[PDB]
Amino acid sequence: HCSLLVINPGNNNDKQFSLLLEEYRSLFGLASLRFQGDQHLLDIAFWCNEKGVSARQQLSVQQQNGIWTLVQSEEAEIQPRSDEKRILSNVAVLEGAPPLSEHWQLFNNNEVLFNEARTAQAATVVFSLQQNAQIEPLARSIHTLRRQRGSAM
Amino acid sequence: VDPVFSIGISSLWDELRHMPAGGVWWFNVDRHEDAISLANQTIASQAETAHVAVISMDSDPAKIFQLDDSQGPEKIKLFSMLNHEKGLYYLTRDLQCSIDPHNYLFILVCANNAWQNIPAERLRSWLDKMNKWSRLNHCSLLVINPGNNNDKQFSLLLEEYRSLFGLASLRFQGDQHLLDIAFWCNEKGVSARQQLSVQQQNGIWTLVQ
Amino acid sequence: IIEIIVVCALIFFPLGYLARHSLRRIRDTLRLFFAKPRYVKPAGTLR
Amino acid sequence: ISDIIEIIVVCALIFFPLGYLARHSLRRIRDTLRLFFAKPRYVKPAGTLR
Repeated sequence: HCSLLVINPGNNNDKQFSLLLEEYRSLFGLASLRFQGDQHLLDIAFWCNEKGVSARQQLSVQQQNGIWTLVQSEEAEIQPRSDEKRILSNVAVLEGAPPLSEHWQLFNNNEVLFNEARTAQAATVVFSLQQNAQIEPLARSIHTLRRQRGSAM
Repeated sequence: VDPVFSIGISSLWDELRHMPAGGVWWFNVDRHEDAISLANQTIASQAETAHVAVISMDSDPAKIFQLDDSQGPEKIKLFSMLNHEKGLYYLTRDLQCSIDPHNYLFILVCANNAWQNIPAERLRSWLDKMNKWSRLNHCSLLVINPGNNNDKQFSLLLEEYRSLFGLASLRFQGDQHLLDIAFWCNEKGVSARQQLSVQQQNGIWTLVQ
Repeated sequence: IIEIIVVCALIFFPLGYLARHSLRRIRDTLRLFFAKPRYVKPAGTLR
Repeated sequence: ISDIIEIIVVCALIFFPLGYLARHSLRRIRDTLRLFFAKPRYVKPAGTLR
């Protein structure tokens, strides 16, 4: 129950890179970072975690004052869509009707729902609006969900 | 050194066709006729020197699985089992008794809704043991499951992406079929979440580009 | 006497170690010979 | 002669589990020896850089 982070500084590991590509069975994820003058191109051939498997993703990052920040192309594919059928809805949306399927999960308000949706990747999130006072906080929650959990949601 | 095999869909890319022996791949199909057609096309699409076996349920396998007279291996080792969970439980020992399983491909065509009664925990254990046995004996296992409402089972399979080496599904859409490749791990790389359309022309699965 | 007893001891020791190392091999060969297929019965090699 | 053969067979058998149990518990024996002392060599813990 331990995790290992292998950091390999190399310049001509093309044969080694092909070997590591073949070595899926011993590697959860193979990631490569390439310096290109001003920014770093992140090329993840494949990557796996508890949220699925992503394969053949190329991203751009830059080192600003020693920190690694992703470039504003933060709309890159959230490859795994495992909860494409899960419906996370406020309890008020269903006006007392029973949940239609096993895919419906109900929540009491639009703050527990936001907390659960911060972990989803392709689910349908249904908010309920009953007062004008909760438009700005709902707008902020929707903004955070859209800017962090990608376009598949 | 161990040969790699191919899936039975024509006009398909090698990235999603090749299965290097030593893992478990899983397939779902909407209808039983689709399952049998895919199994027959896989059998007819194998190299001559390859060693392939077929396990069937609730039928006599000598009458439902065919072979093309122009392509494929010279002979296949048909098998048969009871429509029961114990057959899948004993599959490894039963195959070891009658065959040396090193460098083999095993097609397992189950019955309609056969995998409906297997509990989730025992399915996880079965997948883990099959993966370990496949790595130990350098054999590949392809599972073709004709089913309807395996969404819970499909989520279970997705959670077990370590055990499996590839999960794909085939859905009926009237005139064409939709291929959903959840992931695939072969010699030429790893894929993730494609969607492709395949048709059935004269009993042959051909990809429509 | 005791000398030949110790000789046999040594022999059977790595002999029993090599036999244990081939546990998997022994198991497979025995399964091939006795051959108990309890549920999966080979219908027949089709042409 | 007969007694000699008998003792030979006895020794043979006893040393079969002697070499069968030695291999069976081999993995556990190495484990026990390690924590006793073995030799933590090569890689050396630098310190708890708090």
